[PDB]
Amino acid sequence: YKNTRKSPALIVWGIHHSVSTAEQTKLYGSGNKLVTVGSSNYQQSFVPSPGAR
Amino acid sequence: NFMLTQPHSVSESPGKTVTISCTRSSGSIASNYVQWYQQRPGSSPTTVIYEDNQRPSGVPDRFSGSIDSSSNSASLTISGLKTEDEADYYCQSYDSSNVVFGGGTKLTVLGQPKAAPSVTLFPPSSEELQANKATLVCLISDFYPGAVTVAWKADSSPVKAGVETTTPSKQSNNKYAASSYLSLTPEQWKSHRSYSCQVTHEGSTVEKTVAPT
Amino acid sequence: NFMLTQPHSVSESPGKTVTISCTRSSGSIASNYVQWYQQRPGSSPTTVIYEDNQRPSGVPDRFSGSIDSSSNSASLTISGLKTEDEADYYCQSYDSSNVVFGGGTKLTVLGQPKAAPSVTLFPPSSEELQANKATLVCLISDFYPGAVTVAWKADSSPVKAGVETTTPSKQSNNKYAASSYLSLTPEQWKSHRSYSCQVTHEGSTVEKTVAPT
Amino acid sequence: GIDKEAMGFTYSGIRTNGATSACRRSGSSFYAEMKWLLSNTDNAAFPQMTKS
Repeated sequence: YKNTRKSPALIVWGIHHSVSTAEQTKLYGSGNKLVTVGSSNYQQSFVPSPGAR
Repeated sequence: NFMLTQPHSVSESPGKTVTISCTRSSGSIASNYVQWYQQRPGSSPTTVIYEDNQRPSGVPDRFSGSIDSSSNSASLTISGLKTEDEADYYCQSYDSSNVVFGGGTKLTVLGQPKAAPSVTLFPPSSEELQANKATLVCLISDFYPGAVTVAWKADSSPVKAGVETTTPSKQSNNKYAASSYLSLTPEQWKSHRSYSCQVTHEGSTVEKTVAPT
Repeated sequence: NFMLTQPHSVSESPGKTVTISCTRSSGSIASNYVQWYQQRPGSSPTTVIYEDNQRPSGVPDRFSGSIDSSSNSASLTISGLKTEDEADYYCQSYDSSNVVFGGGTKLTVLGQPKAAPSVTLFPPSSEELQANKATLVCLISDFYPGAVTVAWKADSSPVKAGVETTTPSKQSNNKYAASSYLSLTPEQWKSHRSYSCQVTHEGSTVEKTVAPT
Repeated sequence: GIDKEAMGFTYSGIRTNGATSACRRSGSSFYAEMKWLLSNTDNAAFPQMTKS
């Protein structure tokens, strides 16, 4: 996404922590899951932590 | 939605190991959870597997779940069969808001050697042809295990309308018997060239044919 | 507590590849580290493998340790045998506060073809019976590789009571010979009908038996 | 000050007696208020658990 506007844009997003790896693999497929986010200022990467809450 | 397909008949000797497969028509098998229910005759079903491999507390460790994404199949597996494992086994899966049940599988622990069924196929009596009715009788006796599949064919072609098939019941000699009655009208009876009753047992087919006069 | 079990002799030709196995009777082999020590004849041991696959400084990278959870056993695999690798090999593991050593494996690099033992069992001399003493002599000779499992059997039953067994020695013909002595009392000698000496070599057993009169 | 209360956790099929000679209560011991959970000595595998 490119912010074409004159004001800073509030970008929000979620990372899903499924109840179990079984649930995680059933929804988003098997294998190690990984989400990265990057800009000029901000950079951060995320891996899901499945488990019971 | 989709449909699940298990074999009708599975048999093995005590202590041996069976597998009951369950194949999904549409959609991957690993896109939702699969169950395995068991129904011992005369009792409600109980669940021996959930989330495709998980045993409820109180289910012997010989039961296992599995998922083969290549064949799009989910497979129950029973090690060291007991005599109390003889039941019907239904697989189950899920879609948008739809709960799909497998056809059911009859698991037989062999207590006597297998015996192919004996088929005796009768035409309609001329007296019923006077009542403007027509009924075909396919009598199936002395088979073990107690699982059969009855298919009728109108001269070369499956006919499923008007068929009534009995659930196999044990005879006097610890072998199973069944019946299958195809209902027709005399105009359809004299119409075709021949009528057949196909009984399928343990992967073998015994076909018998009858004809007008 | 538990115990580790090794084979008595592992044999192969120069340059070939051996694997010495070390099976743990109780508890997982994987629940602790497994060490391998090497005792060259007449000298103190050194270590070859620690933490189940790690080699210290100066050990040829031919030596490779492994672990097998299914067989519940370890493995010491040597590639490209050299005549300097002939020694005794002990695995080692550990429990709560107790370190358990394996039985020992006699690694033999073949320099001649395998020879089966030549056994001869002498009963006690009647002169000896005058001293109220009984001595049975089981003499083994001309086997290769040198490793022997002597089992004494009074009339059907294992007797490890009075046995004293020499460690094999290099014969003049570059083969191995050893002796056994079951010390008894003339009552026990005259009690049972037969006294056997069973020698086991390459999983192949030979029985020589004596009897009074 | 602090008042302590048991949480009533019960473990099955694993080792709960982890200790070391660094926390030495006349022998290899561990923190009084914690439990060093280990794999079962029989099968070296730690199952997924849920304690609440």
